[PDB]
Amino acid sequence: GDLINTVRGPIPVSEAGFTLTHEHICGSSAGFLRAWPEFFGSRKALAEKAVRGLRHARSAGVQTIVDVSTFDIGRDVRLLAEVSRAADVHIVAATGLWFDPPLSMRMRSVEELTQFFLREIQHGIEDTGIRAGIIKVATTGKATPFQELVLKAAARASLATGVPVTTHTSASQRDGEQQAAIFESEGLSPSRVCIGHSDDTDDLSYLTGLAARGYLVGLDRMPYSAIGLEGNASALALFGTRSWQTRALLIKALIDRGYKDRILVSHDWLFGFSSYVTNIMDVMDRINPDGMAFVPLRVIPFLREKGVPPETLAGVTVANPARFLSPT
Ligand SMILES: [Co+2]
Ligand SMILES: [Co+2]
Ligand SMILES: [F-]
Repeated sequence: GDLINTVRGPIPVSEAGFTLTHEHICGSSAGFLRAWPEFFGSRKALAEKAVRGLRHARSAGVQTIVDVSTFDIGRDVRLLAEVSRAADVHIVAATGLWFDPPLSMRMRSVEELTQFFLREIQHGIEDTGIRAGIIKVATTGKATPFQELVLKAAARASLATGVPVTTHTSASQRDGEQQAAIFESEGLSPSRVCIGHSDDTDDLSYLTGLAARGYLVGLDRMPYSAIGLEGNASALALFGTRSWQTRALLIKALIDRGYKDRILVSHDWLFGFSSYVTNIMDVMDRINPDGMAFVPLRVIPFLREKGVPPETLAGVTVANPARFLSPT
């Protein structure tokens, strides 16, 4: 009877089922959806699009997503609850800080940040009573001084609550190694940590080094590719030039090296996106019309056809998220 908190309340761990561990309803900024909803057409249009997309994922077998939007990604837990209910897909919300914190966060101490993360896990987000079930943190290269405090505060909040920590990295810069060192300096167990965007690199020395230490490896950008769009500089910079099959081969590469229990798979998809160039959501929807159904529709069959046993795929998509999310 282990439980996880969702935007609709507590659920049994065993009901999470097929879980995408790094997703977003909307990638935005604090206050932005409230102040400028017309950027997304309207709030109603954004919610309707998210409901359609989540229903499509559900039809393809997805039962839960972890929306890793923090305060500074503009997380709107009321929107999450509305779309979760309408689409019948569980959504786990996040606390933490990504790489766009405002001054009122950047000026805070490790102790103050710990209190904020604990508020969102133990009390509730804003005035809603909805509790976060994961802590999201970020570096983009070597940690800034402030990011070091964020990572330490995340470790402290995790140790106090059992909730896991998940990260954004610049994978080509091997950020996960420094992240791990900071977390371990606070006594955090690697089994509570997912080093994300790890499919942005093919450096298996880096990835197996983390997996060997007990970290979860987040292969979470499966549909990201600018192949065919190389003349679009903004798409090229965000999506890269590696195909989805190349990204998916990393799942098999880690399985083949003994690390099936250390893999989490996701898309890093969204239904609105205001923190990048205007039009980016349209580019993305053309790349991947299947949205959050892409992993079950394309990635899982690709792996099965390469010989990965169904039981292993179920372990990656069901058992690993359940172990990760269960407070421990
Ligand atoms: Co990220
Ligand atoms: Co993300
Ligand atoms: F992301």
